[PDB]
Amino acid sequence: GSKPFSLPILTLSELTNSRFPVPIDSLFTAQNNVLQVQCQNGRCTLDGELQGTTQLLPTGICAFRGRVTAQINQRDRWHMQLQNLNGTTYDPTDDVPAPLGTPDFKGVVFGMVSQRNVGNDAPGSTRAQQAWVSTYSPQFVPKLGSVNLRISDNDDFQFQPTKFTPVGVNDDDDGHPFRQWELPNYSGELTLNMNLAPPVAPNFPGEQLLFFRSFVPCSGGYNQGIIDCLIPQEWIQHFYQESAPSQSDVALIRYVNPDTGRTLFEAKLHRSGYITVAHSGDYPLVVPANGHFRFDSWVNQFYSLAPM
Amino acid sequence: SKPFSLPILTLSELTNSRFPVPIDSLFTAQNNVLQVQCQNGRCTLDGELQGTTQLLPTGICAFRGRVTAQINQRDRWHMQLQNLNGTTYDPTDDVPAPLGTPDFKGVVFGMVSQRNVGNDAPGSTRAQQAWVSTYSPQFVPKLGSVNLRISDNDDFQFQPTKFTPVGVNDDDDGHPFRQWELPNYSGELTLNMNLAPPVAPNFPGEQLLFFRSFVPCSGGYNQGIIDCLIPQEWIQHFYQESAPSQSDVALIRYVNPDTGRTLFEAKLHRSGYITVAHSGDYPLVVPANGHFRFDSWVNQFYSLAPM
Ligand SMILES: C[C@@H]1O[C@@H](O[C@H]2[C@H](O[C@H]3[C@H](O)[C@@H](O)[C@@H](O)O[C@@H]3CO)O[C@H](CO)[C@H](O)[C@@H]2O)[C@@H](O)[C@H](O)[C@@H]1O
Ligand SMILES: C[C@@H]1O[C@@H](O[C@H]2[C@H](O[C@H]3[C@H](O)[C@@H](O)[C@@H](O)O[C@@H]3CO)O[C@H](CO)[C@H](O)[C@@H]2O)[C@@H](O)[C@H](O)[C@@H]1O
Ligand SMILES: [Mg+2]
Ligand SMILES: [Mg+2]
Repeated sequence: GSKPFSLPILTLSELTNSRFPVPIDSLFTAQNNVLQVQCQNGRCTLDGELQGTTQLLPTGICAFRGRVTAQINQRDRWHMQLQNLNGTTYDPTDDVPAPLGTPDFKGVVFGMVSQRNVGNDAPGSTRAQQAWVSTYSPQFVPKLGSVNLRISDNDDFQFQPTKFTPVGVNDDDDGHPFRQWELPNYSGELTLNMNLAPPVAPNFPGEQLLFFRSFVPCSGGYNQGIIDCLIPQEWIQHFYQESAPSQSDVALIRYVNPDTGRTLFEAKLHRSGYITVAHSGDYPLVVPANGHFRFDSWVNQFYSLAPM
Repeated sequence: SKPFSLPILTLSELTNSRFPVPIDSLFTAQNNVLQVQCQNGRCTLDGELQGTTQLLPTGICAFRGRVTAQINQRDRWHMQLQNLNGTTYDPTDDVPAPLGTPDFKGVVFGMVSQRNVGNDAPGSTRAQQAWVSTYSPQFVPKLGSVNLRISDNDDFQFQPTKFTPVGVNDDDDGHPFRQWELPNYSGELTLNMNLAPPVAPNFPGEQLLFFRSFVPCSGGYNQGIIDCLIPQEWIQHFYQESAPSQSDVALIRYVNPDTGRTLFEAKLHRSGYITVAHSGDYPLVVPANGHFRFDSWVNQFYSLAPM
């Protein structure tokens, strides 16, 4: 007596990237990486179990919340003691890789910091300015409970409640490139990451991962700002609500044009929350603007996809 | 007849539908001459988006387009708008403004970013702080443009541009942040059109209930209050479900799932707003795990248990 699995009905431009808080721009299938994809945001099983650092709000993706408690004489100057994004106390002993929403790539996230005072020192006073968070930094230790910020104006920043709002990403300007498939060290140098969402890869000859791709903002230079996610944030939100039991390891899904009713191509949606297609080569898909996936049926690892 | 329902989400799992931040608390407001007519966060219970409302949380108070000119005014940089998905904006559309446009008087602060296309350094990028004043005579998003204030006027080109909002404030010249005052979407001496209607209680003893956020501010002591009628996730849910409304009012209950108890009840009106039976301004204090559940369809004259 199983509750039926389903996708939300949403066009690409009605979808949010689950790894950075921006809309999806396109679909892309990639040749198989030598190192397996293991992103930690945008991870959710088909029966609604969020994994990695994944939380439900787009506005939480690559955001931080906490208090600035110290400064050190380094480029990553301002020490931010983290809270959970909802303001509750962060417990480093929880079975998560890092606070939910933490970035899951190597590079620099740029955005703004904002503060609003509490307690006895001018409570209610506010300030905001540009900031950068480097996930290469030895002070990037979100799992332990803190990250350090680079800001624009070191003289207008207090030891007060602080929020970081991301806007874009970039390479660092000194030989530390933006690498979307390289995890940061959430507990810093010499410490292994733990409680990770598993790596994903095709397990079928002739198959490739299919990604929902965004071109996110950059703050200088020529980087394309590519961030690929496995399933969009709205699918994660939907699966969490529905909690429909998975009847096999593989759901067959069809990309449909609802006006004509025709299936354009089919894909496998795997239990742990990722898509494969039968294709060989890097390939940006060209599909109609009104197109969207629908669930067709439960299949299995024997099923051979029609060539994309 | 598909049964109506709410998504099951706690307050910290909800996004404000009028600014891209989480909900912080519930608040009920004293009825007064304050007319509520927000244009973001407007959706009927059977899933019809209204006003400037669109589905993407990251589109709320965002702009997308091209910077095409500058003028010798504070609102210096002329941004021709696209729809948030990059398609051509049509000013003849039956909307108040491009979907996502801010629906309040004030200054929105955030960042602008550019990525060049065409013959001039294609692929080159830049980003910096920017402000959009919705008081500005150049704030004419319905006509297809807004003008930006930026921090560094020497590093900004005539190129594709995105504005990402971060927070709000009063202007520094005294023009206040007024969340219930609509901008003039076509500028001076024009009338707003295609508006989602004003919202108010219609039954004695009832008050609107808001989902409230305290959003970032960029100086001073503004509390950053933005109240919405229903959160973005409810709008997204109603859009997907399209469940027929069986009457003018859906009775809903705020429940503590841990204990099973109903904390209070409220009326969810078919045009997408909530009333409760209370008198006076009141920030609700309720447990963190609480959430609304649909109870039943009732009429306009159904009497709520006082809260
Ligand atoms: C591509 C630009 O990126 C940002 O400026 C970066 C800057 O660029 C300069 C180029 O190096 C130079 O060849 C010439 O084209 O002018 C550019 C801007 O003055 O390089 C510095 C380090 O050398 C920084 O990395 C800057 O971020 C952006 O501000 C510009 O508008 C360009 O898009
Ligand atoms: C509350 C501060 O807001 C920002 O600073 C503002 C600076 O505020 C001044 C007050 O106006 C003043 O009467 C008293 O409080 O001192 C403050 C600074 O001394 O005032 C200027 C006016 O020229 C600007 O409005 C600033 O925004 C923020 O930068 C500070 O950190 C405080 O939170
Ligand atoms: Mg489906
Ligand atoms: Mg319900």
